[PDB]
Amino acid sequence: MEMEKEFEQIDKSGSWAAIYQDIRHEASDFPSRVAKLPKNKNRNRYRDVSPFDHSRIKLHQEDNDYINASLIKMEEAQRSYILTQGPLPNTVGHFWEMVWEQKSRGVVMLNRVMEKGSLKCAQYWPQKEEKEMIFEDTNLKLTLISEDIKSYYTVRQLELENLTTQETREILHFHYTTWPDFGVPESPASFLNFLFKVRESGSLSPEHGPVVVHCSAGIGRSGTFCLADTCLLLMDKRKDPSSVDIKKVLLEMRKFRMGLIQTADQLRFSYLAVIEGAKFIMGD
Ligand SMILES: O=S1(=O)c2ccccc2[C@@H](O)CN1CCO
Repeated sequence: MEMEKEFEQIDKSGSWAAIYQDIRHEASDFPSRVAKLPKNKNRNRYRDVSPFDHSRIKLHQEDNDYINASLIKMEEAQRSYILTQGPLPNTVGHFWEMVWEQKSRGVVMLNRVMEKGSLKCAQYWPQKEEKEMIFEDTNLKLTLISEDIKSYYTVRQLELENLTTQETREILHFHYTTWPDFGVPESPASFLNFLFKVRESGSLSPEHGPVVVHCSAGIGRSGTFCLADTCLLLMDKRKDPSSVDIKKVLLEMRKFRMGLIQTADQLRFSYLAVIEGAKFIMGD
């Protein structure tokens, strides 16, 4: 059923809460035993948001391999994403270790460091060229190379150095800075513009490791970004775009990380983004 008609039918009937709860009911439940070990309590931002054991990213170290991060592997769409929490004061070195080990080209940040007057993630990248950051626990150096500030997002070029080998890589930081403190954006136009800037960079392409995507918990805004990208890609490669089922794509993605899309308003916003984005994909 053409999702644009499914959309008007749910909107006229005001059933968004009902659709959303049906997804919550059918979603996968897999063990997260590593996340709940007592040694890992200060590596989790939220007690109720954990990576499944089967899909968690492992750090390459014998001490403790744990980070709150999941690999979302979309077989047909041929896309992979790492979804993670906003880094904590004691996990900023783990965060950059993961970007290095997984060969990521891009980091996508969908939150501000402070929202609603509280800290939602650590200040984990340098704000000035001449003040680099050293992560002594993981042996990495991070330098700000350049910054491009736009009305709805900022793009940064960063240099990450493995201090053990003196290899360096360019990482691109895509920072969406205008998601409102409450609710979802009124129009998806600026979110789609941002998505298209990340795609244009190469950060989502198979020649690199998976893109790292985060917000505060790494399930709500982060879920909206990967759901929209995957649905638009499937509309492109398929003979019949109309066969793309957003609810089924979301349930597939929830096999790899719990809780993706946190509210009925985030579900409706995801539909709006895919419907408006398709008017490019289908040749405009
Ligand atoms: O490729 S999907 O994301 C996809 C695409 C279009 C319609 C439905 C679906 C779902 O089955 C989940 N997917 C993989 C498992 O089948």
